[PDB]
Amino acid sequence: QVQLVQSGAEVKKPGASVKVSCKASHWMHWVRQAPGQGLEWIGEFNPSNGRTNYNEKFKSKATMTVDTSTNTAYMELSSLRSEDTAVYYCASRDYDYDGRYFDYWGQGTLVTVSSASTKGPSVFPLAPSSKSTSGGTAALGCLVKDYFPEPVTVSWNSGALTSGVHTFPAVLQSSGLYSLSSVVTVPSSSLGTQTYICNVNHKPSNTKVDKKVEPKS
Amino acid sequence: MTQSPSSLSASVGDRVTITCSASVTYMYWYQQKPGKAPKLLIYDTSNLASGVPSRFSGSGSGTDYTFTISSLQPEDIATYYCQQWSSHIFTFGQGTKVEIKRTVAAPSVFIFPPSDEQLKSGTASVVCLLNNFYPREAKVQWKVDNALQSGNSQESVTEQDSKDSTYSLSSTLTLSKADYEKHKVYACEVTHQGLSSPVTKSFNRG
Repeated sequence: QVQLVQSGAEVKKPGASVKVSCKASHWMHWVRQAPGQGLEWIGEFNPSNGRTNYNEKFKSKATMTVDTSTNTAYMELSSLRSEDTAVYYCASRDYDYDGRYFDYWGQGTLVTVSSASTKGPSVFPLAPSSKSTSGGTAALGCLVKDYFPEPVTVSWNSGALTSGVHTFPAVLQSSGLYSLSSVVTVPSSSLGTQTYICNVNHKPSNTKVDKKVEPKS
Repeated sequence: MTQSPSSLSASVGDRVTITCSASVTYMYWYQQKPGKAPKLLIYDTSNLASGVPSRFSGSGSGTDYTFTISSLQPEDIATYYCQQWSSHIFTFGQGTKVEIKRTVAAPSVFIFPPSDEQLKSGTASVVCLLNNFYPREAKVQWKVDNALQSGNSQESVTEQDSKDSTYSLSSTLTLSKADYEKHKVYACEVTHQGLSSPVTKSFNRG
């Protein structure tokens, strides 16, 4: 039961530095998934002693460090540019009881490189009505608007309501702020009794919004 | 390096094959389901990772490598990546999106009026939702007092859901309060293969 946990989303100015951490709750890897570029290998490190081997592209700008006594790995990227906007992952491999290899990855950290200002989300209810019912099932949700940067993460109620939830890919508004929607489909009869709340977490602005979604006629 | 195809559609139970061309020592294959982190399925070319079903396989030599799913299941909906290794040196393919082919399913079309809270803040968003359709292709048109709109509108679609092999789509139309109040009828009109005619979902007021 090994699990990798990463620090939160960051926005930095071009030419600035960012540090992503990776805690463990075989050599380990830093990988990124960037706009256009796809998956990109950054480098590897020995978790036991901190020896490093970088991808050439990254040797100048990236530095990988390990704190073996906390089991925390770090990756710092300097001289940030727009191409560095990406989800950064730490990952490792091991083998199971009978010798099969497997891997495990952190949840990823989105780093946005931008000079634009940070904007916390506007959260509005998509109210369930006769116009959002399809028989037996009603749809409801929340519209998240006017935020920057990504990501906003949406969970419902206590955060253990996940079945029937669709959280749509982020879009660009006319203003170039970001918008998304999360929509949950529920048994019609439950609207009576259950209270539905969208929890919208925007780590870049240190903002969470809890919005109740009431039915409308 | 190139990975092909870049997208493929197949029925449940179909055998499915992805290739990844070219001085490589080993090929690795990763699965990335919607939105999770990638997951290693095949390593050193041909070896299944811990807990990977027997329906997955990998093979290759020199420059040409293959990844096979011998009986495609809905849980296999994902983007798959090859990754070559030499030389202290790791590079990834471009990705192959894998979709299930199913029967045509018409969208349920829903509409959401602007919230009171938004209206009080000087803006008005209408949301149109198309739920659980296949295939992905649809036409969505916004109409205000019968006038086709462009662009105060956005749209996005889920990746294919593994539980019924369908997509969903959300579309937002956004006006000022002032503009919203000057007009009466708000409608999204939807065309899709599984619909018998265009469905208009609408509401009045403002």
